[PDB]
Amino acid sequence: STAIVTNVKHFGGMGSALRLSEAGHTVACHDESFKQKDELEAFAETYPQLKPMSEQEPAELIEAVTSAYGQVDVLVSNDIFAPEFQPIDKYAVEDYRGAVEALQIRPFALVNAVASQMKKRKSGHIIFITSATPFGPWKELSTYTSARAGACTLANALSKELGEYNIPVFAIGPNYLHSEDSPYFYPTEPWKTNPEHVAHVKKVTALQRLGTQKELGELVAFLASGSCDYLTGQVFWLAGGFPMIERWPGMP
Amino acid sequence: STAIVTNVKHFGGMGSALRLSEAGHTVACHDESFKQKDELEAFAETYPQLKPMSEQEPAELIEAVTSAYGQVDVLVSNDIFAPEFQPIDKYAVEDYRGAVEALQIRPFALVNAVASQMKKRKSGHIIFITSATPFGPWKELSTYTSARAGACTLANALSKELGEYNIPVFAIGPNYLHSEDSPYFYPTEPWKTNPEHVAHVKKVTALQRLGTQKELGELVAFLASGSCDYLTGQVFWLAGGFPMIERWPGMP
Amino acid sequence: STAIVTNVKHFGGMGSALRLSEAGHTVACHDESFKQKDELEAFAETYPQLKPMSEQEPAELIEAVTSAYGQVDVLVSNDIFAPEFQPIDKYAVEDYRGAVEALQIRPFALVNAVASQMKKRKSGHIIFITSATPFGPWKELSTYTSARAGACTLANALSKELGEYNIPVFAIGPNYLHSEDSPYFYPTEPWKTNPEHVAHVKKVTALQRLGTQKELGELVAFLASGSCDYLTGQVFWLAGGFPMIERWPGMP
Amino acid sequence: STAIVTNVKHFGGMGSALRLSEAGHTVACHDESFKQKDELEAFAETYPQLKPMSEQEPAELIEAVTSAYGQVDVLVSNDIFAPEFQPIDKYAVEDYRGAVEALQIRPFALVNAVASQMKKRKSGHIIFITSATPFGPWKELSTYTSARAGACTLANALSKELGEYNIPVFAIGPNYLHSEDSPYFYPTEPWKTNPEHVAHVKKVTALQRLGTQKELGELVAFLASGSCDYLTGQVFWLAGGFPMIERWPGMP
Ligand SMILES: c1ccc([C@@H]2CO2)cc1
Ligand SMILES: c1ccc([C@@H]2CO2)cc1
Ligand SMILES: c1ccc([C@@H]2CO2)cc1
Ligand SMILES: c1ccc([C@@H]2CO2)cc1
Ligand SMILES: [Cl-]
Ligand SMILES: [Cl-]
Ligand SMILES: [Cl-]
Ligand SMILES: [Cl-]
Repeated sequence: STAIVTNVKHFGGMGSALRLSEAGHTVACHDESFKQKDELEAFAETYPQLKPMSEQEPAELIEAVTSAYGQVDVLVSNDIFAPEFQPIDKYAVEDYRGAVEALQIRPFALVNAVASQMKKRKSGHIIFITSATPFGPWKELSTYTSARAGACTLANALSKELGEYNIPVFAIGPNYLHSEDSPYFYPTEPWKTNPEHVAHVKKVTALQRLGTQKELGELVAFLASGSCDYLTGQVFWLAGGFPMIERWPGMP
Repeated sequence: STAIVTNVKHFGGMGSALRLSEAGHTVACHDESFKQKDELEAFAETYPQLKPMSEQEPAELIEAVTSAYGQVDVLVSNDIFAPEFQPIDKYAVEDYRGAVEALQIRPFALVNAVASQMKKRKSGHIIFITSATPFGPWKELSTYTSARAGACTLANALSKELGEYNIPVFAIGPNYLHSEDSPYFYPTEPWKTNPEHVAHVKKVTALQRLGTQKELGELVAFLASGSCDYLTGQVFWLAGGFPMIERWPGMP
Repeated sequence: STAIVTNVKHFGGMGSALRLSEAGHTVACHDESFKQKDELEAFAETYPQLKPMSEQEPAELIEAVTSAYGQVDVLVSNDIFAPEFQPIDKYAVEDYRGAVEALQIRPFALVNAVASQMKKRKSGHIIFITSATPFGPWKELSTYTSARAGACTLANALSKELGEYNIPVFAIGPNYLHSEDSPYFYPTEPWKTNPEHVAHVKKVTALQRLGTQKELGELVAFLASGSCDYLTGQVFWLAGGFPMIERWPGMP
Repeated sequence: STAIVTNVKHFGGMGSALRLSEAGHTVACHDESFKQKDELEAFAETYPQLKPMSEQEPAELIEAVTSAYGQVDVLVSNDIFAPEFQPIDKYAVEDYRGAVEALQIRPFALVNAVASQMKKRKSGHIIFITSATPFGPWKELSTYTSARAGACTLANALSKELGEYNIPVFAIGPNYLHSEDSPYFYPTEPWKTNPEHVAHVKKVTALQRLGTQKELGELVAFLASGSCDYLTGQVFWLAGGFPMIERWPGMP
């Protein structure tokens, strides 16, 4: 079928797009860099199996894909945002508006555009790549963290109205997901090379390692395959058992 | 100590103000209607034990109460919004921004304004009046429900950084809370008068009744008293057992 | 690899066994009816791709499958119990012990038996089939519901220590899962035939239908494939959107 | 009114009994040591405001108090158990049966005995002192941790059926609660004296300190006062913001 994967170059985009592609889906890909013809084409050249789009806005995109490839059957809103860690009083109120717009508004807009067609054919799948930070908050990241929670809940609420139209909605909240070259949010350097970061990951996750893109993709391809729609409304914590709680003094 | 209760005429406003005032607090009150001196003075006249302020913006309000009454020890962000129920595709993206602006950005702006003074004294209490809908989502209220979840998570995330300064932070998510003459969100008419509504409330809640403003007020006063700061980060579901799940055919 | 599916004739048993077998696994199956050679051989004859065992106790079973098929890589603790709905005061304390013995002690006994061999190879997968009732409790089913919550938490707690040995642990809490000829817990009669029951299911679930054994089987096979071990600790709610919350009077 | 507080000498018993007493309640107290006349009397001597009972079993106790003081209006099942930290394969299946019996069966039995009288007068309050470990599991404590979760869920499920009879049920799950002289589970020595333990607590809780008995008591007296019954079914995490998640390398 036809699927859309946003910000394909960062976070969980590549594992998603690629695995969905492997699963024989037509995968239209969105990303900021697809504004410049050089970047888009460089992309379509390197990945002949992915269909990169230039459209940037939600509605514009949905339409581009609907026309170009018939319709949108799967939506993987892979949302990102570059947050600053800061005491609440040191943030600017616009620093929160940025986070909310990038992590909550964007996916809402996306579902607000493709929603009618899926409901009309009574079929489709919706997936949000959010974050596992709401499950175990770090201090001084209130903006990013709270916005992610809104997205998780958005997904669950939507599963309630779209179930009637046979449309599953899921939220996958990762943490410590190897983003490889992308800086969102766990690039090979330093997470896989610098001893300190390697030891941190080792300590805070139960599996003692970063999550791989293939694992994320396998989940997305599985959910979008229609093999287990009864899971609609589920928030998946892709965080290798994180967080590992520190134990009492004297314990290994 | 000095407390601030926003949108005092609606939602949890009166219960919070009155019970906080009966506890001994100096309660500065905010509300949109107070932009008019006629309203502010009428309110002031009916409630001599409350201090209605005309300030509307976060920074201005905190500063105004800090001047008049020395400081702000307790902040009760009684946030409200009038959402429409609607299929995700029938909403306008602006209908989500609006909801997020009033239910998330607003409480964030207020804490972002009072946070520094509390951290300096290393004392204070922050309480968000959110909603219990995230716990049991209804279909077609995706903007208002997810916005509330952002607020709850904001409170918990904030509890992590402010705890170092001995500042508790809580979220009280109500549902079926009698708002008396206020339309936010369960006014006496028709919730305590109309048989259809009375029946509904009787079915969906365990205690089979609306919550009272006195219960919400007691909880707010208790949390801000310092009797139990160890609860910091807690999300309180004030909904009398809601949601009661419908049982199998043949059962009473 | 070798998998063990308990109580294979009931609950999630068949879906798990069949789909696990279609994936390539050697599926040793347990069941109470297999204490009788007549039953074990009849089952063996109908399902030549399944390996029905007669062992009943945890230690004996793990040992028996370890001998016959080399080892145990995947454990699917498909636990069942026939609880009565009743006011807490109408239950007998023994009615809780019984429930806890079959829904908690049993899965614990099994993992306690296979844990060492998996930790030595540093490979394996543990999956508990629990229940989604903890998420949306019904009144008068306090023994069965709380026992299931113990099972879920057991799975997550176990995911923390076993992750170091590269052993994922999951819990799949189903609800409204078609159990076909099995009485545990939604048999074809009357759940797919009686209009009263068909209506109920249509109201309380988002997808408005029973879950299928194929969906539960797909999920079990996916989790045990190694495609996404980073999900370790996850509690999967397999209930098609349940619980759908009853809306305000006047709404459709 | 008349209230019962079990294991009054350990965990949250003293803060509960005493504060309830201060609140002008007749407080019958249970404890193992109240088997020997020497211990009971020593207790009744030291605390003339508390009424210690010798009865040990649930039913025997409820009856003793009902007769002696008219009826039981408040039940505070303060449950304890001395667990061993151990890899799952190193536990004995009876080590789990112990935990379950002490942490799940006991409170169930207690509510199973006093339940009918509360439902008949359509009034009463039920409180479980459980544990916050299910919210943030440590590795190798699967027994204690999973059983606590069962108790938390028991409480929530009971809130559903007893709400109809106007009986609130709550669960208070502490962690790092100063148990003073009692070894259950954070005695002054070493938690308040040995630098290592003091630094641990400082690190894993947001408030950076143990929770006090007075805080626990204030909550119990507040819930049992009938000031906020609309909170029925709530699980209160009394853990000063625990757990504090470890942040990225380089961060303070
Ligand atoms: C900062 C940004 C993003 C994360 C992971 C995806 O949530 C963690 C810290
Ligand atoms: C609509 C708006 C608000 C509510 C209660 C407070 O959350 C319910 C329906
Ligand atoms: C009774 C027993 C079991 C269920 C489903 C599996 O949890 C529902 C009612
Ligand atoms: C062991 C036993 C009890 C605890 C606290 C109360 O839960 C922690 C470790
Ligand atoms: Cl991540
Ligand atoms: Cl409300
Ligand atoms: Cl089921
Ligand atoms: Cl504790």
